[PDB]
Amino acid sequence: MKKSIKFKVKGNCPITKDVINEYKEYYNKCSDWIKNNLTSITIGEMAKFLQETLGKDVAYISMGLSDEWKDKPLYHLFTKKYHTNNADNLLYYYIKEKNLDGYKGNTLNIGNTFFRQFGYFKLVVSNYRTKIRTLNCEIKRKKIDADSTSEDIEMQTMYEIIKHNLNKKTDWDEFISYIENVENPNIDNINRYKLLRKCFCENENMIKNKLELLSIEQLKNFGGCIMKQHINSMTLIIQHFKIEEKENSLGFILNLPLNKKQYQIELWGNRQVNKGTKERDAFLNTYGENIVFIINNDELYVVFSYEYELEKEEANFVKTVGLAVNFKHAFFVTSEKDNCHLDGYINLYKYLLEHDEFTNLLTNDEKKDYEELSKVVTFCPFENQLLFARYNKMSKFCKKEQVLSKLLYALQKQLKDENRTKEYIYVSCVNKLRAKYVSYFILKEKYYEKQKEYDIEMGFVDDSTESKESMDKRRTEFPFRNTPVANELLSKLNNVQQDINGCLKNIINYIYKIFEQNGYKIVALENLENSNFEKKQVLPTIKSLLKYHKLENQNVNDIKASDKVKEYIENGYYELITNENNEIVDAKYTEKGAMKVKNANFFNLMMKSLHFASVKDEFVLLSNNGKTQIALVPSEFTSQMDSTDHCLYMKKNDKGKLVKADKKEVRTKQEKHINGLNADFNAANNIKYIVENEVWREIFCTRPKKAEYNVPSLDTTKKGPSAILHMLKKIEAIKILET
RNA sequence: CUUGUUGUAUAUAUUCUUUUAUAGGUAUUAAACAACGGAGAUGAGGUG
Ligand SMILES: [Mg+2]
Ligand SMILES: [Mg+2]
Repeated sequence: MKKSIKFKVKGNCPITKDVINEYKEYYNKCSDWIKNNLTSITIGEMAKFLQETLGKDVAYISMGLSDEWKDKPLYHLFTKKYHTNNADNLLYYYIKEKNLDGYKGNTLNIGNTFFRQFGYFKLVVSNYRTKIRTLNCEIKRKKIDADSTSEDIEMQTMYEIIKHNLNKKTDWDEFISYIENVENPNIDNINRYKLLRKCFCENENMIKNKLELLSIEQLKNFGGCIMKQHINSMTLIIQHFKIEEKENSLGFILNLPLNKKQYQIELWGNRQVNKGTKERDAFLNTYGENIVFIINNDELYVVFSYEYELEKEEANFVKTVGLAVNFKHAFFVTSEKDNCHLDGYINLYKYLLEHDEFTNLLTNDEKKDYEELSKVVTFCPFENQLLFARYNKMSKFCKKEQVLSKLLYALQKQLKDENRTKEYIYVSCVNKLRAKYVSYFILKEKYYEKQKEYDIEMGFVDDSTESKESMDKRRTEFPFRNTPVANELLSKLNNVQQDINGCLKNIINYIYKIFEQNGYKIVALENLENSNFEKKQVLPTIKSLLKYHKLENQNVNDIKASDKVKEYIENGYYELITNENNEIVDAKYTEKGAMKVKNANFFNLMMKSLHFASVKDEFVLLSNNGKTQIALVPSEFTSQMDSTDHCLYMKKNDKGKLVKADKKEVRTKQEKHINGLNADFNAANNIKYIVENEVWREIFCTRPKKAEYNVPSLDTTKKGPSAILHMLKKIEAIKILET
């Protein structure tokens, strides 16, 4: 259906930076008003004032005084239930007849409806509507006890809904069922959910009104929708503009009518819209009405929107592959075995094993691990532990990161000289991804250090001498984000992340094209989500070590907080400085501990930065035009089931219910499953079987209706975790775990 | 108009940057292969 193209202007064009600046100022004032009145103002007062001023009884004005929306907050004009155009007209005429946007014409005297009613106000309404319909609040996990106020209980009651989607009584009951039926885990967490159920269904509607009220309050604090100073775009609706191909050129001409005057904007051609292609015909035959103007690095751009027909193919089920996405060791392990059958595939773990400068520093365990990986089809030999040796000068794993990097870069030069460009781009983007992640870490932790300096220089100290009422205001009135220094770091981070995204797309394109050019009609990923990531446990901070753990006053001989804290004291993580009482009053972060926290952060930050949960979206996008199709498998039990015999190990408690075992009851310390296989090779094989096997393909893979943009050919079922457990049990996917 | 954006050089000069240092900034210098539905500048941790 819809689709965009962007063009650049060549030379003469009346859309200067001042025009976009004026449009941006109008947008920002209007959206600032809407932000400041998202909830305080009532729709009823607006409609009554329109009754006072105009007096008409049109549909939108009548809907303002209807009993459904008479006293609801203004933000309901942006929800799903409220009629769209009625809200548009009501809000528009309210702002207009009060001159709250401050409109005083424009530079080029564009039509008032095309610049104000259908322009920046249209964008403001569209953007606020988009956000409020997908409100995403964020709350912390405060410890829940019997002694707590209703709000303290409720805040965590709303928290669990946010993190796990427990809107319904069914959603809670299917959740308690799951936890109690694996390993018989800690009773304390189950007690929490039981208490919340005693407090969730008690006040369901109140909780539902909350997490909307709170979500909006978390929207008027993050700035709402105020266009960021680096963007500088401008969207307009124009009625009779035409676009024609430039004469004797691979360009286009825009015939924009402005101020009743027929202008002419010269453009450059896009290779997207190159001559003779179907995309050029579709663009020129059916291009929309909305035009966007952007200033991107001191240059102007035009965005149009045309409509096309996608011809996405359908699932074939002849040659399938599962891709496990595990960031530890290789980024992309498949279900395939590296029998040198894939065309245009370079196995980098095999390349690292032929050389001896590498396998002379590797212990007997590491040799077996690397040689097990080298037998399978892997991709992007990211080594999170080795890569951290670049940042850690005193690392035990240094001289391994130097040899690894040198050998990889030497292979890159060899690939350049032998002219294998497909693999050359892959390896160069691998090297640059590894270096750019270190750059991202450097810049993002300079961001955090600078933020801490800013907090302790603006009086945002946790030790505060001001009212908490003022602190929240200033945290919003002058946050770190708006400061000039942060925009420098955020710009550098945007450049680095742009390189990261590009190199990641090059690697993903490489994998997809290898799978497509060999004949793999389906690629089965998993419905991975930010909950499927195992984050390394960061050490307790300075604040938490003394205050929560009550270490602020106790002797070294006195260890009552926890045993794990005592283990942290055993290693040189904290430097506990004794006071005159020989009990720890001042605490430190030791350089060993400082570099431990850095290792934890270095591993954890790979989730969002390297798109842990978006390595399926790019694969789907590559299938919108390719021949390989993408199948999403439920992100559970795939990395917990024996690949040789497809069964979930389960143990019989003496109570008498066959229940699954611990996630570590099946994994040893090494990345080897109890079936004697690499964990990722196990997980990848399981993924494929849930597609290869037709019965399992119908049980968990719910086929969408037809081919659609941005949609996999096969999707996971909507059944919850406990439903998936029982259905496998109902088909005898069961193995007794002989402990 | 060999035409737009992004990715991809471990390139020459560099009394530039440790806030991109196996990389960037400024001068250049060189190349094809790709993708492109506008895009993505929102939080770093502890006992669960
Ligand atoms: Mg770049
Ligand atoms: Mg280029």
